[PDB]
Amino acid sequence: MNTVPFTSAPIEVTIGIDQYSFNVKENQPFHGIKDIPIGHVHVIHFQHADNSSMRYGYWFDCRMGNFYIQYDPKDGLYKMMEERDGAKFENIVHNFKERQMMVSYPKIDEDDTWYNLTEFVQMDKIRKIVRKDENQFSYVDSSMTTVQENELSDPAHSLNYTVINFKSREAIRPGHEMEDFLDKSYYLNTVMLQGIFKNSSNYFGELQFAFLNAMFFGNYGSSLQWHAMIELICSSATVPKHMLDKLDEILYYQIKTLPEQYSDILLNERVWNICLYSSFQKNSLHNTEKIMENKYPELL
Amino acid sequence: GAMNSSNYAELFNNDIKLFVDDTNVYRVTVHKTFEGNVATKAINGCIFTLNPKTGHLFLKIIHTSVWAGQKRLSQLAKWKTAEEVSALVRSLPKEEQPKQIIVTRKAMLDPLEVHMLDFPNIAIRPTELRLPFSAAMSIDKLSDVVMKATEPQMVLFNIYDDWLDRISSYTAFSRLTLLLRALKTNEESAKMILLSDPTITIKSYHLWPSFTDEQWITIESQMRDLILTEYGRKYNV
Ligand SMILES: Cc1ccc(C(C)(C)CN(C)CC(N)=O)cc1
Repeated sequence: MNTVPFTSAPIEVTIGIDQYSFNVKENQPFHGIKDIPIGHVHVIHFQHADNSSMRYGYWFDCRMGNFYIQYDPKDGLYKMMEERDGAKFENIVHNFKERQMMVSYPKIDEDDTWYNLTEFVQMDKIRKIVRKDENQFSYVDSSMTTVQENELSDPAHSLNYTVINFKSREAIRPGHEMEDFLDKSYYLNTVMLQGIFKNSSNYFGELQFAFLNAMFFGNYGSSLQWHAMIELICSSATVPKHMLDKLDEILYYQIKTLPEQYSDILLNERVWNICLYSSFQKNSLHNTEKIMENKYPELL
Repeated sequence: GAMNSSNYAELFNNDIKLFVDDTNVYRVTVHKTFEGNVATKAINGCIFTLNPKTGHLFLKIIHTSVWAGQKRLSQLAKWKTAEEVSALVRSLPKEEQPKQIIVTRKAMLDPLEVHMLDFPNIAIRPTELRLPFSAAMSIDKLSDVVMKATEPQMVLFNIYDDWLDRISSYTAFSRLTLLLRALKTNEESAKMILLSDPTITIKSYHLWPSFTDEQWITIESQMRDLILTEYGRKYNV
């Protein structure tokens, strides 16, 4: 079980860790988060009390270093940093744990939610979508645009998700225009899976990371990416049976975890109705269809 | 964006553009089978591709053989249209290719955009106009060449005959759309009007009679009366 200490919490802020949150008063003693499960990526995220504009946060994996949070009063945000001195870090953490000023990552033992949301998400892939190679952790916020968004303006601060565009030469073979537009299997299986992602695990990892950035930061381009990767599968007549079964599980847990009051914005009516009721895979997403109908019957 | 009443003069500027109408591509007769079920029999169709400035009509005849053994024909018809328009554009010299293609039905947008991916600088546009190009098959010589075709066949005409020698393309297009609207609302009356006077003939390579300027005004007047009348007989006013 690993720890991310906080130097101090000088401004009032809602702090998130994965699907959990702690509401902190100006200079209240929130000095860290302890007992963080090893083996998964995690995200620590922030929403300032005084300016709910800009949710932002850091993707990290405690196996890759000792990380802490420190407020920067010049840039006005909580920054993740790496501590390279291991003895300094263990000493800082042990003091904070003795004063009991670190909250415990509040995982219920029965609860596989985070695993199910991050099953295929790896830090190494995250760091290629979020390019900042001097750090082992990755910053994301509400306003960052995607590469494809920038094509339609600061590249260093972009989300380099895989560009998916259904009316593109990449998606459509010359001479198979109608065939490839109405059944995207070629684009999914040959162009994207075999060509670009290499396997379905990397595809699912990007899909899950896109969802999580949409949910935790309201990042609009991430939401577009998530829906596009769903739609590409559902619009393919030929999908490996293991991918469909896993997709149904993935989406089930994403829909389960979505805040009920954010469904209006984060869920695209057209993609979901098409995937669940019109597409080739209309009959292949039983878990997802059942939770969607029982939780968001209005959208449908 | 979409083409409508407001940006109507753009049709007659010097940027090459084509209207594409697919309403007559897939055509059927519906009939009863010996078992008392219903079946369709396809008949030859055509793509109606028109330069509104010049009157040049690229009439691609769609022979019934292109449907043999195919499913979802109404959907295929839109992609076949898009394939044929794309092929026509590629066959034209660069300086003759359109800068815009306006489709008369919104369901043609995605099929045409996909077939024209190689032409990113050609804008594919819908229109808010309810244009009467479906009535092209009420023009006798166009209907004749379509029904007689035994193979796929590209056929041409200046749908304005020689009118541009005397009138502008705005006026020629207005005349055309009035004639076609009339033929669509009441073909029998419309054709009666156009042919009532045996002394006015159709030149061999013309689709319409050789009216003088004065006779065209009379004709155009009669076509309006018909359109308002039929609208009368339809709504009871
Ligand atoms: C928002 C929030 C802020 C602070 C905390 C503490 C863990 C410090 C609370 N401690 C129990 C106080 C102490 N004296 O140890 C928890 C949650």
